[PDB]
Amino acid sequence: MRECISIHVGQAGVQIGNACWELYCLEHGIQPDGQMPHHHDSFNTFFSETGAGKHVPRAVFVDLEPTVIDEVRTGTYRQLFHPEQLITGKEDAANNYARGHYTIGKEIIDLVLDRIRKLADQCTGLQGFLVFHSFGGGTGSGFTSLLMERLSVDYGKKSKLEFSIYPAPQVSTAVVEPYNSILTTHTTLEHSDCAFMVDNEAIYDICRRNLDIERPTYTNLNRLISQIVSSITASLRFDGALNVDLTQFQTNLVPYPRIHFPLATYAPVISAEKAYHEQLSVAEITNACFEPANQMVKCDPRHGKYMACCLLYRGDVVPKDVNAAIATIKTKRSIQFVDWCPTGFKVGINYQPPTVVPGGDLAKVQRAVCMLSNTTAIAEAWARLDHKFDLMYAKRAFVHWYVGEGMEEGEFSEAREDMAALEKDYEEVGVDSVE
Amino acid sequence: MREIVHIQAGQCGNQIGAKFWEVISDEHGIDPSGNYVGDSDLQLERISVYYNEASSHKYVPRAILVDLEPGTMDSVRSGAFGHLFRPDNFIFGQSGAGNNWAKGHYTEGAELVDSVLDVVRKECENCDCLQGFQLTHSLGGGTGSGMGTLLISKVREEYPDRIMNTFSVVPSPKVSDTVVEPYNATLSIHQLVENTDETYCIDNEALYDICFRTLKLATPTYGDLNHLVSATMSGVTTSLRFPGQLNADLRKLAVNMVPFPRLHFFMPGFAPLTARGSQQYRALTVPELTQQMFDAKNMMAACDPRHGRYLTVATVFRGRMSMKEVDEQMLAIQSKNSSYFVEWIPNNVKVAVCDIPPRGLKMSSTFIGNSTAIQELFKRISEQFTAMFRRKAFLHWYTGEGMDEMEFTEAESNMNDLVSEYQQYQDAT
Amino acid sequence: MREIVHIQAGQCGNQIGAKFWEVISDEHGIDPSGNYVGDSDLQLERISVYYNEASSHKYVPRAILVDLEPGTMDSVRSGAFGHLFRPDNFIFGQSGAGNNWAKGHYTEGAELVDSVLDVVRKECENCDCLQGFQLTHSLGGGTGSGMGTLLISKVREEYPDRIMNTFSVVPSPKVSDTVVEPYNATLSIHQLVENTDETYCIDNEALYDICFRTLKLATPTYGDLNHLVSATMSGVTTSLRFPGQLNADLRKLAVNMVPFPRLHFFMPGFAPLTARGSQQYRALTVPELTQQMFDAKNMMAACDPRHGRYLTVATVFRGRMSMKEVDEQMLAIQSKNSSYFVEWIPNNVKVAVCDIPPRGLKMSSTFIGNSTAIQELFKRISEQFTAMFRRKAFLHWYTGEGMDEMEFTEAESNMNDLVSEYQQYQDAT
Ligand SMILES: Nc1nc2c(ncn2[C@@H]2O[C@H](COP(=O)(O)OP(=O)(O)OP(=O)(O)O)[C@@H](O)[C@H]2O)c(=O)[nH]1
Ligand SMILES: Nc1nc2c(ncn2[C@@H]2O[C@H](COP(=O)(O)OP(=O)(O)OP(=O)(O)O)[C@@H](O)[C@H]2O)c(=O)[nH]1
Ligand SMILES: Nc1nc2c(ncn2[C@@H]2O[C@H](COP(=O)(O)OP(=O)(O)OP(=O)(O)O)[C@@H](O)[C@H]2O)c(=O)[nH]1
Ligand SMILES: [Mg+2]
Ligand SMILES: [Mg+2]
Ligand SMILES: [Mg+2]
Repeated sequence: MRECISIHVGQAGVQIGNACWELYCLEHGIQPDGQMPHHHDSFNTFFSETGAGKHVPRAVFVDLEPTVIDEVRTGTYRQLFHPEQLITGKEDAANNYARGHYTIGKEIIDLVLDRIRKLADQCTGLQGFLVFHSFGGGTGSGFTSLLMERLSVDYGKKSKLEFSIYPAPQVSTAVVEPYNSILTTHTTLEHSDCAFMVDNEAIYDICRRNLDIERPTYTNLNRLISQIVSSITASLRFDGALNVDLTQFQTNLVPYPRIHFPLATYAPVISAEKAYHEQLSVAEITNACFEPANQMVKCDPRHGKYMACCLLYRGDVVPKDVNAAIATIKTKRSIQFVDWCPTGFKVGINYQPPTVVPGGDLAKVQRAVCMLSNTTAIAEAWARLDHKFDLMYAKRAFVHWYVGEGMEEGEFSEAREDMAALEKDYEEVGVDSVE
Repeated sequence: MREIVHIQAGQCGNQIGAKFWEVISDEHGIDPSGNYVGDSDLQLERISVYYNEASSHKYVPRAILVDLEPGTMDSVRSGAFGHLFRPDNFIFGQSGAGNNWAKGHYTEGAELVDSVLDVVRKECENCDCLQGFQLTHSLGGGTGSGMGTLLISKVREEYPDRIMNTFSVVPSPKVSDTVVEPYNATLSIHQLVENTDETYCIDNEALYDICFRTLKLATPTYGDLNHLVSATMSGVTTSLRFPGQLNADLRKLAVNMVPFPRLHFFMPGFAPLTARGSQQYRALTVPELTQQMFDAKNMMAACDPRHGRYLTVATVFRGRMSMKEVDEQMLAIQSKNSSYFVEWIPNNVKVAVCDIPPRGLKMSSTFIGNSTAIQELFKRISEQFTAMFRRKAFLHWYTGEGMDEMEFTEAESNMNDLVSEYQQYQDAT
Repeated sequence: MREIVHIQAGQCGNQIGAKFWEVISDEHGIDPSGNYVGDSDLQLERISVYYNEASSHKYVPRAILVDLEPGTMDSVRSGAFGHLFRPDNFIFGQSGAGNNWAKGHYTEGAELVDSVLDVVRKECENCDCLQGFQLTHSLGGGTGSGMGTLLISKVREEYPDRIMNTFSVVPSPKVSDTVVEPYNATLSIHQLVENTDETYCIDNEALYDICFRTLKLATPTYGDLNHLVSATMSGVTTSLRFPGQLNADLRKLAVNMVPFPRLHFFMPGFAPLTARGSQQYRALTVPELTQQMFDAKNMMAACDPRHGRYLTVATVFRGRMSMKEVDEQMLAIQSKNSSYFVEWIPNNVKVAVCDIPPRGLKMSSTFIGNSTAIQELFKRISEQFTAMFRRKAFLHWYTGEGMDEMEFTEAESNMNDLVSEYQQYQDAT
């Protein structure tokens, strides 16, 4: 009945989605090849049903280079995906925003829109789009800004959820990141309803400290982020004592149209040996998720204020001690809310405990809390990233690649003043209001 | 898909390439006869990028070997690894350029440049997407430098919307192989900085020192020398030949490392470099690899980085690791060595990781640094060229075959401009 | 059904025909003794077009070998492959024409034509349903050119409602075999234009270059030179000799190709041509086949198409392909090379596909292009003939055996008119 389609662009989107879609097939008890060895619909929201017993996902894998899609085609999850939907280009954008948004990205945007239209007409009650795109890449940043323009015009007013990968302050794999991030934010600031952010190093501290892991491959990092991705859409696919659907997050976490940049968090996240020496009660996973060191973005909450929050419990959860736990949390003076939001908590309970994939770093837990915080503390990260952009742009470094691929110098000025307006507003509303 | 054309000019390019296709063949499991004898299927997933599928599962490299003299091809054709090249590609002239620019760009080059260019257009019509051209040549010879520049200007006309890399062998500051080096090199650079996207400058004495102290070899011939430069040259490409956690390609490297159109001269480097005997006393792990590349000793260009500052840096890892250990060290390198990096490029480290290790090694790395210390190399060459030109020495045989006085004036006028901006940006605030 | 008559004149015709009937015998699985030894019944499906059924399952060709000088015939009779011809067909005169038109049209033309016309009539009556005539001759000799014109005329009043194909070896620009070429050529061409349907002009030195360059043969003799021209000639006919997916016949070629009565001079070409050693490094595929055909180098007539425009073009494939690949590639050729095609015939590509591949090849093709590059061939011949005639050289021995000056004046006037109309239609809007 209720439908949402998932778009994976760039290498980040395809690699994350390989693990994200690896977990849904386990929650719904479907084999990788579509067969079968709570169950009574449920899967209609993600897994479209073919006449036979096989289910195929509603995914659209699009990339400009074929190096990573071929891994998916030849991977273990080969018979699952619909072969047509795996759209490949020929060469990537080479970490150039101009290439993947003007010259080469334009030549393939019509093909992906064709499969979007065919997938939407096949469904009935479409609600919105889930986009898993990075920020520093070429086909994950420039190409996805084009898709927002194409999707928004076709479908007027639908929730557009994005699961970004926020560029790290100290960790940086690309050299031209400040040019890509500033450009992609200025254009998606108006076509996005809420954009969850994740920092790559933030999981590394979490994986080193809490997980007690010295082998943090990208598989281990990607396994952990997918748990947040699945549990946000956990109420759509499963019944719950206080159900929350995708439309609530738009009206519960977005006080202003521009300030729609929350950040994710998961709890409990502990190892297998440490599982024995922990009681794992509701009163502590609420405390664990609110601790500063468990946040999944490299920004400390103590320097800022929580604009709004959202918790999504699941499993053996009673709505009483959950009420009590937030009661003490609000009383505690470590965390401070904004004055004009007397109530700043939204809760959702579900009866299905989260599952654990075989061989995962995490341990099986009967309860789980996934916290999405819209906070002022993310404003510090914007100002820093803006500092890098004006430093590089001062010398006009790397500019010649962009201007030679279909941009003018005047465009770079407009994206700069736009981020100035967003940053000043992010703190102007966060300061006390007189009277 | 994303095929690239490999061009060899001069004796060095043919000699480097003769051993370059050695390492490429082992990576793809290719017998010297030309038939696949490998085991893993992953090798054939992207085999068309370099090799060309043919009848009865035979593979033919996409190579164009050209020299103005027949003294080079006699070795490759008659010698081993010569039964798999296509004989149409074996282009050769009659008389060598004789260490003269004029006899390779004006008089003798024009006769044979039409034959090779027609092969280039014919070369990969079967090839369906050009990714770029790969050129290996020398900056000291006549045919390697003279017609090699002639090809670059002509090829650029036919494929303007394409990127190419030239893996040149820049001259030495201690021992000079040929007497008229500065006339040949400076005339080449005045044309290279206009029709190329990036250039990998490589020395020889720096390769001699590395093969002497680090590898513990007292008598390294040219066979043991070219093996070191083949691995670096194969390291840059292997990003798009094999799958990796964070992939890269030829187009990706050009964007990160060419901040300005004229500042596109790089300096490579490889690690680990350990002797066979002393390989049991070291633990193969990421910690030493990042430290190994960033010291002045293990650098393939004889220019000490301590007199300059890195502008941008690559680290194209291989093998298997965790990107955390990679970026934990790039953090340690950045913090402890922050005095050797330019201020007005934040986070100037580009890292890519592959999944296929090199042969007989758990992990390895390739370092490419668009450092400012090159400015001291061009300063020396422009110093040698100046001393020779006022005396008009060796010049009576350059104007006698096409050139004149005015051409030499502009080449040096442009070259001092290049070293001016290569330093004015370093001291720019 | 649709039987074809093959006529040979001059030394060239007998030598070309000797290689011709060699190819056909292998194609139809015919032993040199004349008995069927092959396996497939597909060859027997249409065997009466060339061969003739006889007693005890013997097969004899429908060929009429005839030449004034006897010297050629003792070679074909005493040599191999002479046990299957018809002894009545072995017509020969007493003395050669001596490179004279007059001795080939008035003196010895009288008595020999009456004898050869008799065998034609007997051969025609034996035939079930005549399709056309095939004449192979040269425009430089005396007997082949002089008598062949007489035979073409005498046949013409006899069978008005028929077609014929003349595969003539047109003289070369670079090298000339005989001193008095232009007198025989100009007279011969004037008569042929009057009373012939189509004509496939073929050069010698152009096929000399192809054998030396492409096939890389050091010593190209007449054995190898005539072998290549036979394969083109066998390819043209095999459309109706063998079944195919898009069949064609001699009638189809004549109408598709000849837009005007006076413009019927074609230029053939064959592909693939690969050496014995270099066949393993090439992929036998339709892309390279069409590309190999459509370049000036692989053309059997010494006229570069780049100076002119293709009026109409044919392409008779062989083997097994896809019509998609065939016609997709004709689109790629037409779009890329559109500047070289006449504007006022659209879609000027005729394609036919057979099913039986040529011997020892996966697939092949034959290209017949009625172009405007012949205008440079006729212009040169007219220039050579003009200068020689104005001083009245060698004329006393054409006037002394029947002709006079009025024939020479009218032949030159007609040839000037033909090249005038040929050019005026190329430059039409
Ligand atoms: N969490 C996570 N992040 C990744 C992963 N792979 C790459 N990234 C991020 O992606 C960024 C690189 O940009 P990408 O979007 O991957 O570039 P791309 O997808 O190859 O597209 P192009 O830029 O056009 O080549 C890096 O900064 C990484 O932080 C992954 O497996 N997991
Ligand atoms: N790395 C490496 N460099 C070489 C090798 N052989 C020669 N060189 C370099 O190449 C230069 C020789 O000039 P070439 O470009 O080879 O000249 P050539 O190809 O012989 O043609 P001419 O200039 O006409 O003589 C010398 O300065 C050497 O430094 C080699 O085997 N390995
Ligand atoms: N393709 C090809 N052409 C040939 C060959 N032999 C001769 N020719 C050409 O044929 C011409 C010879 O003239 P012919 O008509 O054969 O003269 P002939 O048969 O000796 O008798 P006469 O005309 O009386 O001299 C020469 O100009 C050659 O160019 C051959 O073996 N192959
Ligand atoms: Mg990419
Ligand atoms: Mg040489
Ligand atoms: Mg004769």
